[PDB]
Amino acid sequence: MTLLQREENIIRKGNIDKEFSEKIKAAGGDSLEYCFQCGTCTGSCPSGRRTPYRVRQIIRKANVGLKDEIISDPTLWMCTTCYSCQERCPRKVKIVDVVKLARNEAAKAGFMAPAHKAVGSFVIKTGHGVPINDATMELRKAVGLGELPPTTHQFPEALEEVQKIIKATGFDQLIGYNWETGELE
Amino acid sequence: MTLLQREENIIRKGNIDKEFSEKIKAAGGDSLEYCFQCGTCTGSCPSGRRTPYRVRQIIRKANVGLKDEIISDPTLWMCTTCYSCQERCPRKVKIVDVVKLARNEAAKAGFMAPAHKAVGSFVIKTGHGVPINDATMELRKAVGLGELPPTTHQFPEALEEVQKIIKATGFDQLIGYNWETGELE
Amino acid sequence: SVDDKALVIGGGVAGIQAALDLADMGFKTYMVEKRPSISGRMGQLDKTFPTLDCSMCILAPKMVDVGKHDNIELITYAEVKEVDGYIGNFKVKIEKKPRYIDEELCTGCGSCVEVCPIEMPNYFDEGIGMTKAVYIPFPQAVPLCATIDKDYCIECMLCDEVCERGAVKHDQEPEEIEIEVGTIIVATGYDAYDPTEKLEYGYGRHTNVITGLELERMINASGPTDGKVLKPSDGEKPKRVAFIHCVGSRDEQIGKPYCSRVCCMYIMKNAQLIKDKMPDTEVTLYYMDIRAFGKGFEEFYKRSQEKYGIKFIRGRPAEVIENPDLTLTVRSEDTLLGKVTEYDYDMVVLGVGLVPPEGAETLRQTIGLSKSADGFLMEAHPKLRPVDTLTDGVYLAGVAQGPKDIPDAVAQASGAAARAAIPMVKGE
Amino acid sequence: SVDDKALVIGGGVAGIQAALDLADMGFKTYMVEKRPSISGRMGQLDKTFPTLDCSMCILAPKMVDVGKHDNIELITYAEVKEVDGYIGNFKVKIEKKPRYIDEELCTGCGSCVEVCPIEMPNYFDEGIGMTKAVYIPFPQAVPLCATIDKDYCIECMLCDEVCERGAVKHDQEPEEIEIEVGTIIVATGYDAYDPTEKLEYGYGRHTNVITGLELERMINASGPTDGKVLKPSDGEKPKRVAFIHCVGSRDEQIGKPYCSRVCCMYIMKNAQLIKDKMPDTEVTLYYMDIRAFGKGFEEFYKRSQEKYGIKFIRGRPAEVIENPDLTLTVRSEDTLLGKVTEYDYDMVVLGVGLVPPEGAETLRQTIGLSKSADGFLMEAHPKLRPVDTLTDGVYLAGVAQGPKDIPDAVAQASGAAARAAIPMVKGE
Amino acid sequence: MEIAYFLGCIMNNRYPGIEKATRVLFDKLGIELKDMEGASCCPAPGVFGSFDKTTWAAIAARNITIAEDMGADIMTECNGCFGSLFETNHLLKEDEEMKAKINEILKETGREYKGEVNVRHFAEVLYNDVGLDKLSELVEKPLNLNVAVHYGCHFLKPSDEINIDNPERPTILDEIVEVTGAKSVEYKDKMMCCGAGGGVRSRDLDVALDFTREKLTNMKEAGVDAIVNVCPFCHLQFDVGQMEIKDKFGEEFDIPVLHLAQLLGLAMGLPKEDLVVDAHQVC
Amino acid sequence: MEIAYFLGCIMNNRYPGIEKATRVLFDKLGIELKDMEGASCCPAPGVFGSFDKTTWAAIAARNITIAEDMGADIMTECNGCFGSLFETNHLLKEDEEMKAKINEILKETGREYKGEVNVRHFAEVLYNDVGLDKLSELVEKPLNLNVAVHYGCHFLKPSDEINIDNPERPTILDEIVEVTGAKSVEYKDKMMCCGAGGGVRSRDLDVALDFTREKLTNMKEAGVDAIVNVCPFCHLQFDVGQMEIKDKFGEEFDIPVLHLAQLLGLAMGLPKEDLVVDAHQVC
Ligand SMILES: Cc1cc2nc3c(=O)[nH]c(=O)nc-3n(C[C@H](O)[C@H](O)[C@H](O)COP(=O)(O)OP(=O)(O)OC[C@H]3O[C@@H](n4cnc5c(N)ncnc54)[C@H](O)[C@@H]3O)c2cc1C
Ligand SMILES: Cc1cc2nc3c(=O)[nH]c(=O)nc-3n(C[C@H](O)[C@H](O)[C@H](O)COP(=O)(O)OP(=O)(O)OC[C@H]3O[C@@H](n4cnc5c(N)ncnc54)[C@H](O)[C@@H]3O)c2cc1C
Ligand code: SF4
Ligand code: SF4
Ligand code: SF4
Ligand code: SF4
Ligand code: SF4
Ligand code: SF4
Ligand code: SF4
Ligand code: SF4
Ligand code: SF4
Ligand code: SF4
Repeated sequence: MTLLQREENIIRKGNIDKEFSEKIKAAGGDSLEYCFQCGTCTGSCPSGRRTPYRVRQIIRKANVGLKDEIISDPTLWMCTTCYSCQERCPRKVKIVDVVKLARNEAAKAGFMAPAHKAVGSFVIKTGHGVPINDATMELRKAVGLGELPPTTHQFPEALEEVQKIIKATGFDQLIGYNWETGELE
Repeated sequence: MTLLQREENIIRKGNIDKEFSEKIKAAGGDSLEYCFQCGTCTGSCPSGRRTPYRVRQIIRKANVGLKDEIISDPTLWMCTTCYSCQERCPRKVKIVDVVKLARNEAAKAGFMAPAHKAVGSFVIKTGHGVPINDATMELRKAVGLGELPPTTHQFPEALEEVQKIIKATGFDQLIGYNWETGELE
Repeated sequence: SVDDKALVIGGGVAGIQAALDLADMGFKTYMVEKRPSISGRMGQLDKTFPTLDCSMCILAPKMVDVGKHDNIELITYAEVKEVDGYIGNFKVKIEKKPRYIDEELCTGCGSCVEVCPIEMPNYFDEGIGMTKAVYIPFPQAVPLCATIDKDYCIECMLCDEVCERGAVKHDQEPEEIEIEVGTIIVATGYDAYDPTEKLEYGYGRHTNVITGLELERMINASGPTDGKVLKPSDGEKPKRVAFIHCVGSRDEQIGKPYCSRVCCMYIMKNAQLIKDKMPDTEVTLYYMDIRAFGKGFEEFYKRSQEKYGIKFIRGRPAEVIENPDLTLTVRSEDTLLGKVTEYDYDMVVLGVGLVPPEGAETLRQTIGLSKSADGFLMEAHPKLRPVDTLTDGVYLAGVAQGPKDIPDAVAQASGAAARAAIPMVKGE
Repeated sequence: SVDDKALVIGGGVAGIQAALDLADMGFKTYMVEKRPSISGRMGQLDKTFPTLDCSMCILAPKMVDVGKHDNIELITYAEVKEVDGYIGNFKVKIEKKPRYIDEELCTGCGSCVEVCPIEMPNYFDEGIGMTKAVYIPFPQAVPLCATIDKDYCIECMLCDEVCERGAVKHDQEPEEIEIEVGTIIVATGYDAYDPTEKLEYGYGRHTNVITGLELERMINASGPTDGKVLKPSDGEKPKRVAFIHCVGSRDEQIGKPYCSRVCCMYIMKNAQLIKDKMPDTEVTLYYMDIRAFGKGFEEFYKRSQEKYGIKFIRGRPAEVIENPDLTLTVRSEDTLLGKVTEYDYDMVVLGVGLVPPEGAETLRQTIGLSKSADGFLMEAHPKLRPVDTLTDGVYLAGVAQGPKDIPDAVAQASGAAARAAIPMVKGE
Repeated sequence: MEIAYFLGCIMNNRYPGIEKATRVLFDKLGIELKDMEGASCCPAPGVFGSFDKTTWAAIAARNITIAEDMGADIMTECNGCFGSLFETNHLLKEDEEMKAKINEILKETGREYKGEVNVRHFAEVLYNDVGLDKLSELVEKPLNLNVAVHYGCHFLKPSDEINIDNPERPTILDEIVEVTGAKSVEYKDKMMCCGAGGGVRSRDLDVALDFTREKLTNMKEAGVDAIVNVCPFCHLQFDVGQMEIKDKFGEEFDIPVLHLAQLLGLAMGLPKEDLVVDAHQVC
Repeated sequence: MEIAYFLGCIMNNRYPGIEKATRVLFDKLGIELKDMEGASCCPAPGVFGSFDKTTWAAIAARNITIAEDMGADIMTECNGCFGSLFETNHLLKEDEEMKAKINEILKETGREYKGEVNVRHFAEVLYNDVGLDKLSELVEKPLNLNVAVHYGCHFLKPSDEINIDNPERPTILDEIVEVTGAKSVEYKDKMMCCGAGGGVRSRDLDVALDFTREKLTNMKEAGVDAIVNVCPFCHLQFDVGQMEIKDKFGEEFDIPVLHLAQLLGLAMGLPKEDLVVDAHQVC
């Protein structure tokens, strides 16, 4: 197989979105402007040790403005938000905030895993990311707790309020939730 | 598809062959000891612009001793030996010599392309990397030159001398040339 | 027996400080400067790192002090021709070049400049500024006196007829001065590296490639552009500027294996000043190491990023290509992204290093001093005698001893004053 | 009226140079040093970059000169308690701590040291060397006199019985000295950053993690290991050594945003010295920028690679893990390979930075000086008055004004001598 | 003392033993746990924070307004829920424009965030409001257990905002654990993440399980008897992921996973039935 | 004078017009070209140098001994062959151990390398031994042609060893070309490699063709009429690769490729048949 690849091995202005960098900085990632690429973050990163995820390089790309490279990157979703890097960064960059903002842009670009959308749909339907099941219902009953916890599981009005918030923020549209059928699109 | 890869995303002593670095340095690549990774070589490299080949990183790996990573790397064969990097290196590293020594080690490890073996076999059979064909015999005849050039094509004894050199250096065994059959295997 | 007089060679900040320290200590001091005015390179700067304070505002008072000090004999536009003898007993022969202007009569009014019809380059503007065949290098010059360059004068006599002090003397001749001194302080400074030989960067061929010192002159409000950073090609502001570090330094391909030690800082300073003047300008630096080692320097670096949004690319550029529209493409690896980049810019500034000045070898041989491996003057001991030389009675001050910034040079000049005063105080 | 006497506070290379320059200029000079002997940190070093020349070999003659100079009164083991007045009219109150040894009678023979039964740490060995409750910090000490530490003395009187000069005085009391001077030169130096708070690097918990200054003592032939670099855990040579740059510097997580300016060079120097002593040792440096900015420094860096085969990894280590066998794994990205590395080492050396010395605030308030952002003393003007302070008659010299190497400190000390001599020469 | 009690999802819906042990413990301590009626997912920061900051913040603000209406501070037993709610609280308190946006969203529900209550972690409440002495008094049977304490990440980090203990080398959980007679055993990479945060468990199960496998190997070489955590998210990762690791790679560590509340209840002589170990996949 | 004539492979076996033009030109100049009977592949540095240094050096040393027997310097008009032979010569001359090893290998052939002759490039010989004035004299018809000069990498590099001209901005070939009346047109990335060196043409044809396509685009935007080279390897890359590019991507550059010898013959009024343009794939 040839190794020729004329766009993946060079960076020109056509790969750069300056408005993306400005949007990230204005939304709370402004500190990314001033890391000096020491690599402490990558050294601290537990996901970097077992995947191709390189947090230092994500910060670098965000500064350069390589939007398409960042948001389409699967490795972006390898960060557990353990904050170890952010605890150690000598320039006090808010790394985790930058990662989450990049993830928000990626989600807006359609790079959402089906499982994450399933969690979103569970929250829409029941108000819980991890809804209760029958076995836990009976187990709660056994130890004298209520069959249902005093949560959106018990109060339909609370679920209605949560669903109103989700509609108002557009989150249902972000994950392609269909209200009529209660399924994902 | 999982991104998990336990061995490809971390460097430990198990990935390092120090004897390899010593062998490279003793064979004429000793200057690789002192580049300070400025990246001038990569910037000058025409193959680096269109393939994943990164000459600076090859030099770095040679210094670290990542033998298995270097010799098995297909990108190692993307260098045309244009010498532009070597002309510009601020530390006067003999980059092309390092690349060729790494290639010799790779060939010894069995990473030889079939086409390169074909060139070797052409030299073994005829003494020319690009042997003459019928049409060129006709043109040579028509333009007043001899039908055959005064080379190993004309003189069998010269071809036998070349083949003796090839046997003495073991090159026939390097490319798997079988003398009885005249084939590669 | 030790003569209680001193000679200071060079009229930069180092020489100025040494002379003022010696004079304030009571010793009679000669100062020989080859240019028509003292100031050296500091007077050419617009601002100084790391404070961004104006250089002329703080240098000019010292120059005035030198020009009016009772214990200082200032001989500008002159050069040391011979040195004989030893410590306490130096006989020095100086040649005052002819100004063709009477230093005692000239007031520096500038009328002769206004009337002269011949234009010529101003050395103070480093090749990007013009003046007349009769000129005053800059308004704060000390002495504030005119000079006529005979390689450009056509002997029109308009300056002669316009002057009211009768200061123009077309028949002036070079003057020989002989002095006796007990000590000598060499403070001859440096020259900016000329990058023409760096063919891949294209200086002298590409229109919009300039040096850092040229940029200093262009930023300076009293410079030839009235402080505006303008593209040489069209005279408009550059929307995109690249700076390249280590030009002429840390490079064995040109036999310059040393670090020029100030380039990183003045690069960042000029970038900050450009951003201050033109906040919309995009500025990018190609570096290998950021050497922000001085007091406040690391903070200056952080501020370059946090406050001004200056972009830093770790990569020594391979090439600068001029496009048909005269924009410039810098081809360089970003070693931290690990990828080749080809970025476009409207102007490229080469961070040229520091080299010994023109004529350094001649003066070194005249005095009889030794030079270090980097071509600058060698001190007696690199750890404990940084301003002494193995030639007793001769001391070093400022960049003459090697590249360094203003406070380090000033400290060296004060130290050399002390070390020279010691033998003169002893008297033998 | 300006008193023609000077006070120099601190007995390091900067203070020594300032005092000798003032004395050679004829001014009577007091020197006050809190340790029992002068030398400062320079006397602790084994060799000096970039020449690898012996530090003590060149420092000791100057210390002797200070101890025998007619114009210098040396008051060691003493501290400035009060300062009143102004330029030319300073009244200073000094407290000479009790040695419990008579400086005039003690010859420094060392018999009392041999006979003492109580062991205690030697401050000169930076926490890795032992001596007795009665001690001489190092054989080249000036004055060459003993000192008894009463926190460890058990009053056994063996030292009294063994001494022949009758120099032991267990009944000695602190002595109050009052002096009048016209100028003051603060040359109080620095302390090595203590990295205990850098929990991820494990200093003070991991057995085989040491600082650069500790390594200086271990390398030194007169040190507590007879110049052998030995693992603290087992007393054997380390086959693999890592150096970590910028420890305590360039780090906002600990409020140290400045570059300590010397750690890159002394790191490379000690790596070269280790290789020289043990050519088979593997040595690796984790750095961010190599700041080899000085004369010959870039060449020193190249030589570290070409001659000695020292490995350079561009990456600020995330963590140092102690293994069960007490080897150390450094976890760090190699930013130029773009990959995480976990490399094993037998010893790890932290390149600690420079900080103001213990008690700096008290003396600063006693004199009344201002401090810069980095915690060191502030000069009157960062470009043109590097050794002056806004307090007239008080000057700065050496690392007191900020981190810097020996030649720069020596130049500053000479300059401060000049600047202080000027008012004293004027006399008013 | 009174405190609003936030449950989250995993504890109330997968491991009710943790909730029961907590309720009994706080009843023994004289602290009134007041239910947060109508509470929902906090929501989990890993997914919602990664997808849309505004939705995450609005849901968390509604959860906070429940306690504000009740007029009490919030107590959370989950690192994940604590991180979500605490972050939302301090973000809305320190930023007026975002508070206005969130309240504009909340106006449809008839609620309004006021910034009147604090969010507190279960361990912090135990350590500060109760103290180690009172906890030691309530112990009925010292435990002979070698435990590996898993702090998790969002208990203490970001430390600049949370300011509970030193993230690199904390001791608070270790001290609470040793109050029970159990020994907290040091092990390699003790502060490492369990791999479940940031949505990684659902996005790439193999990567998260690799985190867990590394941690379990380090705990096993330290010879511990159980894992102690203060996070039902981490609790689920360890418990279910031990089964997943056993089924995937054939490696079984069989190390029990206990929430800190369950450990305290065991030391305090709680009924075995109240500790719902039937919910745990690891026996 | 007299000089040994090394042919290589590509010139004598694919483009004999280059050889015929060279022979006629040198006959007109009073320089005796002496055949190197029994010569083989130089051998091509890209493959043999990459595979085994010893084999490459031994074969090159045998080629050099062929000329040493005649007591004449070697002249090559191929950048590749010049690089191979010149490098081998200066390696064996400057290293005694390697010379001993190579001669030990050569014992079988009955030859011995002595280090007695020099290796010289065709252009260097023309520029220095003949000079521009004599070449200008031999011109019979000035050419009205816009030419793109392709230096090729191994003519001048490594410059430390070769020391013929400045590799970044050379002029020697341009001056020789303009002696014929043709105009050397500057074009972007003029010094760039053609992509065929180092074995790349045979290993990854697409990459080498991408080099050639970039170069051809830059030449076309400069409006040149032909390419002039001093390397049959470069000649073949440009000629055959224009056809390969047309077949693969449909790009049609249609720029003739001429060796410098052929250009000089054209300016010198040599017969058209002697140029043997029938060998060129590009018309
Ligand atoms: C672009 C640039 C920006 C800089 N910015 C800063 C900055 O912001 N801050 C900072 O601290 N430093 C800065 N520097 C460094 C600073 O310029 C030097 O530290 C300082 O100028 C050295 O002064 P000097 O007196 O030693 O030498 P110079 O300034 O070179 O003065 C030497 C003098 O000697 C004269 N002379 C030379 N040869 C002879 C001779 N043979 N006979 C008589 N006279 C002679 C010269 O004409 C001149 O008047 C910068 C340097 C450059 C190139
Ligand atoms: C590990 C290491 C290696 C180094 N290696 C080199 C090298 O190779 N080359 C080089 O050039 N530089 C080197 N340096 C830098 C060098 O140590 C300093 O530049 C130099 O020591 C500064 O000397 P100083 O006199 O200013 O201060 P110091 O050496 O610190 O001396 C100050 C003196 O003042 C005394 N003092 C302090 N406070 C008081 C007080 N209140 N009253 C009285 N006395 C007081 C101290 O006890 C001491 O005697 C190194 C530094 C370190 C940490
Ligand atoms: S640790 Fe901080 S300064 Fe260093 S590379 Fe990461 S984000 Fe940048
Ligand atoms: S927060 Fe994300 S990038 Fe930072 S150390 Fe944890 S997993 Fe790595
Ligand atoms: S140009 Fe030279 S010094 Fe720079 S990275 Fe390449 S080989 Fe190393
Ligand atoms: S010689 Fe190889 S690595 Fe160097 S510039 Fe040419 S192709 Fe790139
Ligand atoms: S020469 Fe005359 S006109 Fe010119 S500046 Fe001097 S005084 Fe003025
Ligand atoms: S005489 Fe010379 S200097 Fe005077 S005005 Fe004429 S040209 Fe100018
Ligand atoms: S000071 Fe900076 S730019 Fe100048 S030579 Fe040194 S590293 Fe390069
Ligand atoms: S106290 Fe006495 S024994 Fe001890 S060093 Fe002094 S003179 Fe010698
Ligand atoms: S009296 Fe004190 S100093 Fe003297 S020997 Fe006894 S313990 Fe040591
Ligand atoms: S001198 Fe070097 S090691 Fe020290 S703080 Fe500066 S960059 Fe770091």
